[PDB]
Amino acid sequence: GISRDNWHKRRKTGGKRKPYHKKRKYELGRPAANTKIGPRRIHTVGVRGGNKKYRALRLDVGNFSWGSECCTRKTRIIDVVYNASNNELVRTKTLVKNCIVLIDSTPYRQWYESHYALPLGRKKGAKLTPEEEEILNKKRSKKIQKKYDERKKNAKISSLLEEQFQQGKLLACIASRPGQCGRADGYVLEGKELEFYLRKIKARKG
Amino acid sequence: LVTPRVLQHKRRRIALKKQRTKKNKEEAAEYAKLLAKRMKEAKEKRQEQIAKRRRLSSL
Amino acid sequence: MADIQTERAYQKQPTIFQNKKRVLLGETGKEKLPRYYKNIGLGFKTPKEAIEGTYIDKKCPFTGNVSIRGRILSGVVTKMKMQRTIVIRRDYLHYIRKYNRFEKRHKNMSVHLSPCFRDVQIGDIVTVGECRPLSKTVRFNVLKVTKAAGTKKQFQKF
Amino acid sequence: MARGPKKHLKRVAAPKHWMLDKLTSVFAPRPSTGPHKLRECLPLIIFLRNKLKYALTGDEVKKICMQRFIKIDGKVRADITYPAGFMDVISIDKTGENFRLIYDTKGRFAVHRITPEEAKYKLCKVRKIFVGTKGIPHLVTHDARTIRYPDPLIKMNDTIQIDLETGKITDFIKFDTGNLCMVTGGANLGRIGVITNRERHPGSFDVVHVKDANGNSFATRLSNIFVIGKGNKPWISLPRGKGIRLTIAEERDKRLAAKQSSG
RNA sequence: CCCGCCCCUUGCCUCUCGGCGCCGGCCCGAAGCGUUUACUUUGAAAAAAUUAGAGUGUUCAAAGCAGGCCCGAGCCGCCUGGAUACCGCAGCUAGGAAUAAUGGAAUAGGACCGCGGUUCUAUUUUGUUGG
RNA sequence: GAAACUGCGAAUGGCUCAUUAAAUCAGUUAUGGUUCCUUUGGUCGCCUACUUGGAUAACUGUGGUAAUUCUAGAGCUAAUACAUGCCGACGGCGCUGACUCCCUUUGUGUGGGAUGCGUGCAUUUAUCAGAUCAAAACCAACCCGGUCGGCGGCUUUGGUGACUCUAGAUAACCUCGGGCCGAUCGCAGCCCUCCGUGGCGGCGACGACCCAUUCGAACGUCUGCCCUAUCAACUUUCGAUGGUAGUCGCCGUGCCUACCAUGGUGACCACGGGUGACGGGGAAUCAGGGUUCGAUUCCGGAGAGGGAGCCUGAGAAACGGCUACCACAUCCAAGGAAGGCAGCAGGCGCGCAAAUUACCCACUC
Repeated sequence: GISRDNWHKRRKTGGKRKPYHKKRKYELGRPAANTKIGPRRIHTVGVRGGNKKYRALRLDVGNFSWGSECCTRKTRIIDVVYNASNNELVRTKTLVKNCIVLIDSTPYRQWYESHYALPLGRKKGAKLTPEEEEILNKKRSKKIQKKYDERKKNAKISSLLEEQFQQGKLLACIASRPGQCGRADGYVLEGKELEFYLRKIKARKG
Repeated sequence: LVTPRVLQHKRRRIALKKQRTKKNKEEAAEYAKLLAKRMKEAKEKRQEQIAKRRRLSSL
Repeated sequence: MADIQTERAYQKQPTIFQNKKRVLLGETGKEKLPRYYKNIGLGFKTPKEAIEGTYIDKKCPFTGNVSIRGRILSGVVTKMKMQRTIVIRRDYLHYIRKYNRFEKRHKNMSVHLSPCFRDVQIGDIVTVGECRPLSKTVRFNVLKVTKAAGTKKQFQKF
Repeated sequence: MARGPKKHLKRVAAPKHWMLDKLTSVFAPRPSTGPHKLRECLPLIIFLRNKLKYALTGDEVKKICMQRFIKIDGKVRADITYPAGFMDVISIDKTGENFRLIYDTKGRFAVHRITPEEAKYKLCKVRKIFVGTKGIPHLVTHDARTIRYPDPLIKMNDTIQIDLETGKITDFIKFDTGNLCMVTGGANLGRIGVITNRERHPGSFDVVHVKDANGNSFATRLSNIFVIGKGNKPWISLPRGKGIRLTIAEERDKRLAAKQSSG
């Protein structure tokens, strides 16, 4: 119906070619996923040669990663901020490859606190002392220090990172096609990208 | 309804599975012998090359 | 180089990561970027200029994804007035067997040009090679540029 | 016509090395899918009534194959058509006969009878090396056998002897200059001669010179060469003719010399 | 009209890795190529039928791809064909160097381990790992 | 052993030449840009298991409609249909380290260690590895040839001309109703610290996941075209050419969308128009060079009254499948229903112009 033909469209000279063969099943469209954020709705689509293709509508979880220290945990996908293909897609909260979105930022802290033995940015130390100090202080004899010594000075954590934990959000990059895969996935922004997209955000809105 | 014939097909079903595992054992055994054999010839060749180099250096 | 972004998106090479390990350079140092390149094979050689320089382009074969496989051809420059591509020409001779004469015919083709080459001028010989499609009228990329023909680009004392 | 795959091949579309006539009807057998390619096959039924003449109609072959007197590559087959090709062994055990499929210097599959002892193995070219899962290698051959754990010096364009009984190759030949080769396709076909020289081009369609023991030099593409044994010493049995590739004048001279068309 | 010689002769080197030699030392095949093309010559690769054309007594022929042999059956068989040529172009391969285009140092750079001045970089070795 | 469910085929063939001028098609090349039923070869263990769950047909019986290969209601009963889900043999791996022992409090050098979680392949993402070049002089931690501060001796998959290849490691992701790892069927044998059980062996049949193969399919490269200028400028936000990102698709790609640039093509004939133009292998004539024809038995393509959409399947935008509009034409109790001979015969019409409503699966497939 809606098709992805190539026997339409002008040649280089501005010429036209007269109608040749009728539309066929291997040149075919099928309308866009237009996936949002919400409760999971998945549809299974039969596709050529078999080998079913998953189309995801309204995901709310993706597997992001923090490849700086190589941990990857499942985290909720809150809202869109920047979509580098169009401005309109952000307004209706459409989710596609290479967007910039927000997450809860929760397990990354839990991992950091247990492994590097330090909290991130904090409102107050009063919260920590009755519980959440129980993990941070430890009763080991022998391997209070012995393990943790090797973790020291490999946890400088950068300025633009640390400030974001306090808000409870982090900026990560969709590196999947949700409409073809059936899953959202990605990597979290680091380095110069994370400097770049801040400037685009503050430029465009506000 | 279970009959003796049924149980044969299930007994032969598992006999083949065990036979399969025993075969992947023996192949990897022979290949390891063969693989470890070559670790010898190659070494010898390397030694020879080294000797040649030394001779060349001589002058 | 220090600016290579003018898009609404960030530009970078695949197969590159930015580590956050160690901290001590003093003033400056590693630009926090190792360069990516690869061999092309077939007796063609990567330019020094590619490995030196900084550009992000995915359609050149010295950096980005695209192979050269199948045919290899030549041509000549005729025009450049487009960004990251050129136009070229192929002069050749068509024979007729009723007569015993030939006649001239030419076709024109576009082909993509790397930001690596920037010494191109209109009238240089160019070499190209078959590739997977990049665009509607681009199927090729440059492998090499040369000048070795009459009325050279600069005075003889080289 | 086409919307999916075809299931007919006519008489006149079919290759000429099956030596078909033109006064039986429009269709020809067409080999069904298998390890060999249809411009290199000899379909089974063409061996049984257009060569050896046991059968006379296709319905007879259907009554024969069902009885399970036929084998191919030491296993039992039971269909009108099977795509056996170069270097396979047919085995009828009732007659005590064994055949081999190999090329005349004319370039067509002949009758090359052999001892049953010879018919316990065949010679197979290697074409591709492919590392499988968990550090295990594979071979790929033209008869489409995947033989795991080969020796680690065997590479493509070599040939390997396979025991039909147990698989799992016992020995091999290594591709080297001066070894004896047979041709399997192209304009030169069925010629036997030593390698002599190689030629390489980065790219594709490398060629391979050849010379025989009649003092003639010729060349062919790389991928039409098959190795048969070391220099002037085949590791297989050879038919009459022996890759000489006589001119037409000399062939005339032989026939009028023996005066041979009667016994 | 295939080796060499006058200066040249398939122009050179540089060498280094895997063979041939001769008595550590020395010699010569393969590796980059001779500024680029047309042209010409050799290979490769080319569906069948048709066509040309070899063989074969279709009763001769148009055709066809067959068929021919010795024995009362007592051989339980023997022998043999189903060639070869052609296939505009364009593309692939190798040889030739006349002919027709194209090529270089004249506001100099070609040659030699000729030296200086200046800068960047390669990761090998002092058994290993770090400064 | 009728019938009926299930599996498979019906996308092959046959027919026509209407469309179609760089399109079709031919030679040549490319998948390192992809999909592939089937065959062939490999892949086959991290109060239920002596076998799980509940309905449909045929069948039995009662009906409706003018009419259809129309169809309702009631009573039964199956599975390689349908929906479920164990067991066996896990004595698997890394990182935590309750702890405990020796020598330097610690740190750090040590040996064992309970207790936790993950630990087949497939799927998606991030990260790491994917080694060897050419030599020395001292200092810091150190093996061996060996000694109570210092000398000599080593270093580790596969493949291509060329890949972000193949295989490996780490951290995770999991699709259920929507990955795999058999609750299936037929022939004929055995063995029991032993008496029909607990065990196991051969020969098949079917099904399923992945890899390879075969038959292809689909896009892409270079070159090749009849008449016409009383057709010379054409193409563009109704994307024309390119750049960047995304969507979609089996994949590559302005294929499509957003943003941005202003290009692309032509006297070497573009663009436009015409063709009683399907293309090629070929055919007729012919000294040499040519001219003319090719609907038509082989190969490729396109189409089934004209248009469009779609289901099923590995493969179809199918017409011996379906739905709608338009042009036709048929039946009707006027409520409705049914149709597409460019398949073989046959009829009407059209014309200068063209055969039997025959016999038969024996051959060839």
